[PDB]
Amino acid sequence: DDEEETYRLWKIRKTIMQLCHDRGYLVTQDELDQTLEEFKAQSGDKPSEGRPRRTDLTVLVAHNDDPTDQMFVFFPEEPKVGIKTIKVYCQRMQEENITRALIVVQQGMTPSAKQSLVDMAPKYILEQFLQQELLINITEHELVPEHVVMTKEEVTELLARYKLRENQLPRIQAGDPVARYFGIKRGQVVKIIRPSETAGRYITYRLVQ
Amino acid sequence: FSIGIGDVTPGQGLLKAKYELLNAGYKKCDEYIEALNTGKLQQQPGCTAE
Amino acid sequence: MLLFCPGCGNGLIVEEGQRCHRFSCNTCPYVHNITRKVTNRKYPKLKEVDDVLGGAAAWENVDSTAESCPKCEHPRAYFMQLQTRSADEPMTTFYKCCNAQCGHRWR
Ligand SMILES: [Zn+2]
Repeated sequence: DDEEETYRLWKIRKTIMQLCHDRGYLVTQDELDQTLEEFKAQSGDKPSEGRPRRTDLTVLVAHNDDPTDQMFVFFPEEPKVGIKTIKVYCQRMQEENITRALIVVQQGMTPSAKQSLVDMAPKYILEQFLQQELLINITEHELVPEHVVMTKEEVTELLARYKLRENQLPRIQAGDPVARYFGIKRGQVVKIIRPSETAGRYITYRLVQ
Repeated sequence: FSIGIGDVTPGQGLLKAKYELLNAGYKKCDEYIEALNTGKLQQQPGCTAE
Repeated sequence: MLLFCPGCGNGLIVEEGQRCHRFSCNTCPYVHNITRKVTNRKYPKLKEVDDVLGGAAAWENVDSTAESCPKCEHPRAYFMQLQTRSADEPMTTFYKCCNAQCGHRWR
């Protein structure tokens, strides 16, 4: 004990950071290849480490298009997150003056906060991931073909090519694990590059509903 | 072209081989059942003795 | 194991209402105080402890000696054993091997 939990912490940090990079926010390469021993060097052993704070991260910004757009990552400690804790998180958020933030739950989170997690504000939205899921980054799994998001012009050209109306494309569910990974909203489009049985590749497009 | 019982009658050496083989199998069959019922049989590491 | 009243042949329960616990009947005033101890239970029931230490669990159960395969003998399948059902029930030993693209696991 105190070694498996630290391994979990390092792994979840690695995967979440990979997701931040993939979404295109600011990130430093030297931290991408951070080792577990490096994590021990930069953070003490489990008994000496405080879960609700130690891992909190907000360095990532949307430097891809706007370095001024900061983003916040939180890691509660209680097995089920409570209303008061998210109220503290939301007041801290308002103090920081940001739009969105990510939350990592250990085991669950209370039903009243389940309901609140859809209607905090039109201008603010929150995204919750399970520790269990984050332990592995699905993007690397063998059975998940590469997904890519594209700009509105690309979809314009595509729909012009086949002479289609947007609502004719194949669908992809919003709650899909990959859709959650990419944090994409309804009405976007996704390209897929299925690895053929041979060197070839097949391209197909799916819409998020 | 024809088929007749001359074409499905066993030959000489077949009798002898069949006799010897059938003997062999039965002795081995006896040996295994004796090893089991005495408990000396070595359980195969994928199933029970039976 | 069950207890029954000599006076009425019915099952006995255990209760305390004085300095010492007793077996007593709920039909007749027969009572038998228990001044000493007895050593047989009802064999209670709780389910299978499977993944309490799943995955790469604590490292305190390392051991020195291990067996080997008859085919390839690559370096990674150190021993484990386990149990079947219950206190008076037997134990079973298996041997399982997992590199990739196969299904091997011996008994
Ligand atoms: Zn009675």
